[PDB]
Amino acid sequence: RPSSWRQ
Amino acid sequence: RPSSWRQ
Amino acid sequence: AMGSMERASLIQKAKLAEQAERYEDMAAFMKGAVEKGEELSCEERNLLSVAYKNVVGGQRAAWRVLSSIEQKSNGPEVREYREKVETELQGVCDTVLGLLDSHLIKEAGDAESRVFYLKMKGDYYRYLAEVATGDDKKRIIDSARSAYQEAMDISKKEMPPTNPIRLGLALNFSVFHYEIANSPEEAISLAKTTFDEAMADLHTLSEDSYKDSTLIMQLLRDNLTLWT
Amino acid sequence: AMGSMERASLIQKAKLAEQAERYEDMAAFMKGAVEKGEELSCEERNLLSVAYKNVVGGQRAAWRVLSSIEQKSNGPEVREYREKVETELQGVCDTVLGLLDSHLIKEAGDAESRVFYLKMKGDYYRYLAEVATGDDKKRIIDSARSAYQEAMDISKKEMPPTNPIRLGLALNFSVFHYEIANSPEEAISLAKTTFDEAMADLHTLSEDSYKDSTLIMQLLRDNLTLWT
Ligand SMILES: *Cc1ccc(-n2ccnc2-c2ccccc2)c2ccccc12
Ligand SMILES: *Cc1ccc(-n2ccnc2-c2ccccc2)c2ccccc12
Ligand SMILES: [Ca+2]
Ligand SMILES: [Ca+2]
Ligand SMILES: [Ca+2]
Ligand SMILES: [Ca+2]
Ligand SMILES: [Cl-]
Ligand SMILES: [Cl-]
Ligand code: NA
Ligand code: NA
Repeated sequence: RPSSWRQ
Repeated sequence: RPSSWRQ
Repeated sequence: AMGSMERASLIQKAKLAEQAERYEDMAAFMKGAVEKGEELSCEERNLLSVAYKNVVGGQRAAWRVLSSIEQKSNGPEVREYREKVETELQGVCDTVLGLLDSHLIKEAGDAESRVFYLKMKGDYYRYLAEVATGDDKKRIIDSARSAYQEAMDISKKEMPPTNPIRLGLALNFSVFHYEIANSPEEAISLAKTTFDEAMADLHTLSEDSYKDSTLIMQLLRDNLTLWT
Repeated sequence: AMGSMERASLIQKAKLAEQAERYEDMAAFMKGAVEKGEELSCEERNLLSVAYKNVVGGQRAAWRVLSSIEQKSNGPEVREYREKVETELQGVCDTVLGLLDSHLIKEAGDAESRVFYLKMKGDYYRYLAEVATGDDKKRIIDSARSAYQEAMDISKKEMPPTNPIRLGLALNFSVFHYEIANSPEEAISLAKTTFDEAMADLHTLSEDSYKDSTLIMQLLRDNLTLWT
């Protein structure tokens, strides 16, 4: 559900 | 470029 | 590799792989199901088609990206990696054609199953033709054309013009004409007569069949708009 | 399997695989590049991370689909196929951790490289922890925490608060706190102090660095909005 690092 | 069958 | 798993378990796992968007797994499960030697149901045939269509679809998209880079360049790396992807794609196509030949098509007696498998045979020879460049390209193209033609003959004799498999077959044969056989007029004529004859048969359909047929008719319309 | 290919060719082919969205190939090429034994450049480290992130990302998404189906059910097929996907995911994580341990981390002397690899080590132990259920889950969690903590210590001492790798590390450590360690207050506090200290350092940046940092700050903000 939460955002980890992504491009 | 053209469409073949697809879902 | 799937020889020790029950047929019904392979089918159940193919459906789970589709939900997980694991199409390589899905295709391996359905390959195992086919190799049990029993004929496939309508639903099982659809599972087989969806799995390999998605696997080869990703390979085709990758091949086109690399082929375009290779053409812009014309070191060996781009050609080498295009060849690797191309070889893997050809292996998947050969695997599908092998399943159809051993022995899906010869045991398919009903129109729905026989047309379904002949359409698949045309499609996977078409995919081989997309990457063909040597002394086998003409025979590959004729192998696609021959399979499509036999499916068209059966569908026109045995199925109503709105039948989804008949419409999808005509759609793909028309793309074959346009993209592979360099026959855009044949492609356009096929797409138009298929659309028009389905339009005239829609009044016979239920609401649910109507939606099924008009969805594929719109793909025929999209192509006609692109081509004219 | 990549031992006979030149290091530079593997790197070139990794970039081609990214363009083709062939992330399994991309990861195998970068694994081969690492196994040449030379340290990785900034760009090469990014290629390694992107490749395995996309491979494991698809595995995680598939595992979550199957785990949810399995929970709704609670035949053996759903559990069996979840286990298969889970085992493949664990194999990819073990492969990445093996590359970091043999011998990327021990040769990484600069802050940028050492923090980058410790962040990766925390991430791939975090992915192992997402599926852990036996007597090794606590040690896996502590292995993730320990790697993240060492990276945080180095980044705070050696990097400005807007450094993209420092921001991405803090982002992922905060997700670890929220999702893995059952410490949502720690997650929220870390995300807020990271955001605030980066906000106060933005005035030192070029237009291009500003865009880099604020992009990751927005991910910190997105999580804070979800969590509060
Ligand atoms: C090639 C092709 C064409 C059409 C369908 N399709 C679409 C909607 N229903 C169907 C269908 C249902 C039952 C039997 C045959 C077709 C299609 C579906 C799956 C695979 C290929 C298809
Ligand atoms: C984990 C992580 C965090 C941030 C980046 N990133 C985003 C924009 N630039 C960078 C970066 C550039 C150069 C070195 C380190 C980070 C990032 C990029 C690639 C892989 C992981 C990343
Ligand atoms: Ca049996
Ligand atoms: Ca039969
Ligand atoms: Ca060399
Ligand atoms: Ca060093
Ligand atoms: Cl190659
Ligand atoms: Cl399984
Ligand atoms: Na190109
Ligand atoms: Na579910």
